[PDB]
Amino acid sequence: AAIDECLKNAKVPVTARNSTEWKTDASPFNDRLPYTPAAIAKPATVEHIQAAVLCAAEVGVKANPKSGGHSYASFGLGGEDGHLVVELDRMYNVTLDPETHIATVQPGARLGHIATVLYEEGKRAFSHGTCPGVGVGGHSLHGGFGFSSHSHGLAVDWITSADVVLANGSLVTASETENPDLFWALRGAGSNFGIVASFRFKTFAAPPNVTSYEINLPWTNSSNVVKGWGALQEWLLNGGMPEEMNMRVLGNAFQTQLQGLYHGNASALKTAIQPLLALLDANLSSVQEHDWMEGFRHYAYSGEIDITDPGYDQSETFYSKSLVTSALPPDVLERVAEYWIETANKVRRSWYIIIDMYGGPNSAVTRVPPGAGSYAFRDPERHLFLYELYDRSFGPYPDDGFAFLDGWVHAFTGGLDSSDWGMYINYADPGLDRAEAQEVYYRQNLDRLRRIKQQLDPTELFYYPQAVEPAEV
Ligand SMILES: *Cc1cc2c(nc3c(=O)[nH]c(=O)nc-3n2C[C@H](O)[C@H](O)[C@H](O)COP(=O)(O)OP(=O)(O)OC[C@H]2O[C@@H](n3cnc4c(N)ncnc43)[C@H](O)[C@@H]2O)c(*)c1C
Ligand SMILES: *[C@@H]1O[C@H](CO)[C@@H](O[C@@H]2O[C@H](CO)[C@@H](O)[C@H](O)[C@H]2NC(C)=O)[C@H](O)[C@H]1NC(C)=O
Ligand SMILES: *[C@@H]1O[C@H](CO)[C@@H](O[C@@H]2O[C@H](CO)[C@@H](O)[C@H](O)[C@H]2NC(C)=O)[C@H](O)[C@H]1NC(C)=O
Ligand SMILES: *[C@@H]1O[C@H](CO)[C@@H](O)[C@H](O)[C@H]1NC(C)=O
Ligand SMILES: *[C@@H]1O[C@H](CO)[C@@H](O)[C@H](O)[C@H]1NC(C)=O
Ligand SMILES: *[C@@H]1O[C@H](CO)[C@@H](O)[C@H](O)[C@H]1NC(C)=O
Ligand SMILES: O[C@@H]1[C@@H](O)[C@@H](O)OC[C@H]1O
Ligand SMILES: O[C@@H]1[C@@H](O)[C@H](O)OC[C@H]1O
Ligand SMILES: O[C@@H]1[C@@H](O)[C@H](O)OC[C@H]1O
Ligand SMILES: O[C@@H]1[C@@H](O)[C@H](O)OC[C@H]1O
Repeated sequence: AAIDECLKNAKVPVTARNSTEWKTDASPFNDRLPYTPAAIAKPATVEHIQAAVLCAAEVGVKANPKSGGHSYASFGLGGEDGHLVVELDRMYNVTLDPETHIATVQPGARLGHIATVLYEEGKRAFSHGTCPGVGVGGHSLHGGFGFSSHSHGLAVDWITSADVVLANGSLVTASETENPDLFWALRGAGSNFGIVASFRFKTFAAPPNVTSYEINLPWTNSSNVVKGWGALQEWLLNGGMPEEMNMRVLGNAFQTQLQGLYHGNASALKTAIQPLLALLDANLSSVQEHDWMEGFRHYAYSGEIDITDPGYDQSETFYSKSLVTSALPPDVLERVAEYWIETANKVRRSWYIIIDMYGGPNSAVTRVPPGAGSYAFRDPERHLFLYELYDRSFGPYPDDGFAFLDGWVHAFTGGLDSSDWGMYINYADPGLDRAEAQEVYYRQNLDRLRRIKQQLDPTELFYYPQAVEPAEV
């Protein structure tokens, strides 16, 4: 087709439709949501990225970058058939400056590779998600929360600059002192404004020791959930969680527990966690001290950590939702708990809920000023919890299945004003229509995002079904 011929004349490497690598390059993380690209550009340099983008523009097809391919909605494939996919997985180099400790990171680098390089070379790190296979591209541009986030913020917070290919093939570098509107827009909604061709990340010195731990919670009836969660949110909201502690509730039908990573040794953790244990009347378990990389492997849930192989093909079949909420009124706790016990526990599929200890007075995430970036959820009291709701089938996902997580989210949102909840596009939920998605993902920052979108991508070359709409002018 015309896109193929354009790329060929432009000397852009591609994955041919009839090649073995098509299947690999085109394959979603979420097997529920395969899409067939118009074509797959396989850039080795920013020049190839520029050329691919221009080809899409000239030919008249949409284009999207695919970094790690982990979009829960397969938005790196375009979220529908027929886009040019700019597959970035051949560009995964990580360079660490020994002086400045600034890492130059190619946009197809996955988190496990980045973490390995930074640690092996200079015992450095930045704050990012768990999951070695996740691409830095989608992850860092929309937030990126992990077991260092209470201590050190989101992945997006470690970006110091980015080189970007715009919709018309122009190159720009975005930073606090250059293209500051774009730098703002990138840092929360970056899928909408161009293809980031290179990141620079600041780093922190990796702590010599981190301690993972668990606290099993007796959340087996509604009253226990309500009282437990009620205590937990009050503790968090009142500054109970120290900066070194990073923690979440993981719940499934068969067990509920807090899971933490404490940036310090086991004796320091025990002392730090005691007030919570007394409050919940609970016990610590599985206390394990680690070096930095072993801490990362602990929550990685993956054999391979330093992943760079283009054959990468981990996939699951699932539906997922997210939320960001304030503290929950007890009426909402009750509805959410009743849903958990009476509905979620009975669902005959592998589901889980994660409630991240996200905000509160000690969180690095919510110490970032409200004007710093387009990422919306920075208020230490209003943005207290981040949630992942995940509903996985082994075999085809049932078409009536969505009502399960949909109903659960309704139990929260029925009792919260729209100023007290949002959603998180790193757990992209294609159940939301375009209008709702923009609103819930970006909330108070949507209007400025729409203005920058009209300025940088007025033709919506980088369209996907939950992309920011250009402001009308
Ligand atoms: C599969 C998976 C996802 C996880 C895991 N753990 C996470 C965690 O511990 N914390 C989190 O906050 N998130 C976690 N996630 C979710 C991932 O954070 C999101 O799914 C990321 O958005 C995925 O990033 P990536 O793998 O790069 O996904 P893509 O599908 O390639 O892209 C998503 C989105 O971003 C755009 N995009 C990619 N690359 C670029 C560049 N270079 N420039 C602009 N825009 C880019 C894509 O077009 C698409 O829109 C654990 C697991 C197992
Ligand atoms: C990432 O880094 C490696 C080197 O660390 C680059 O490898 C070079 O590749 C070129 C051809 O592409 C060869 O001529 C050199 O011999 C390679 N050097 C080494 C030391 O192996 C690689 O090009 C870089 N990849 C990207 C995508 O930028
Ligand atoms: C490519 O797009 C960029 C961004 O939309 C254009 O650069 C802008 O040009 C306008 C009009 O001159 C200026 O007001 C903006 O300040 C520019 N923005 C930036 C970030 O530089 C650029 O003109 C476009 N190039 C072409 C050939 O159309
Ligand atoms: C602490 O970290 C060091 C490396 O920094 C590691 O070698 C050691 O085993 C760790 N200690 C424990 C108890 O895990
Ligand atoms: C819930 O379970 C606890 C035991 O964990 C029990 O004491 C309590 O009475 C139960 N509450 C209800 C309402 O069933
Ligand atoms: C644990 O860390 C503290 C610092 O918070 C330090 O004083 C103490 O020596 C450490 N304990 C061990 C066994 O390394
Ligand atoms: O509610 C129950 C759930 O919690 C789990 O134990 O599996 C059986 C279900 O009936
Ligand atoms: O463990 C992972 C969790 O950290 C992330 O939030 O969502 C995906 C899970 O696999
Ligand atoms: O460098 C910053 C760090 O000091 C803070 O803790 O988290 C946000 C980062 O941008
Ligand atoms: O029906 C919707 C489905 O098409 C989408 O993939 O996931 C959300 C569902 O509500």
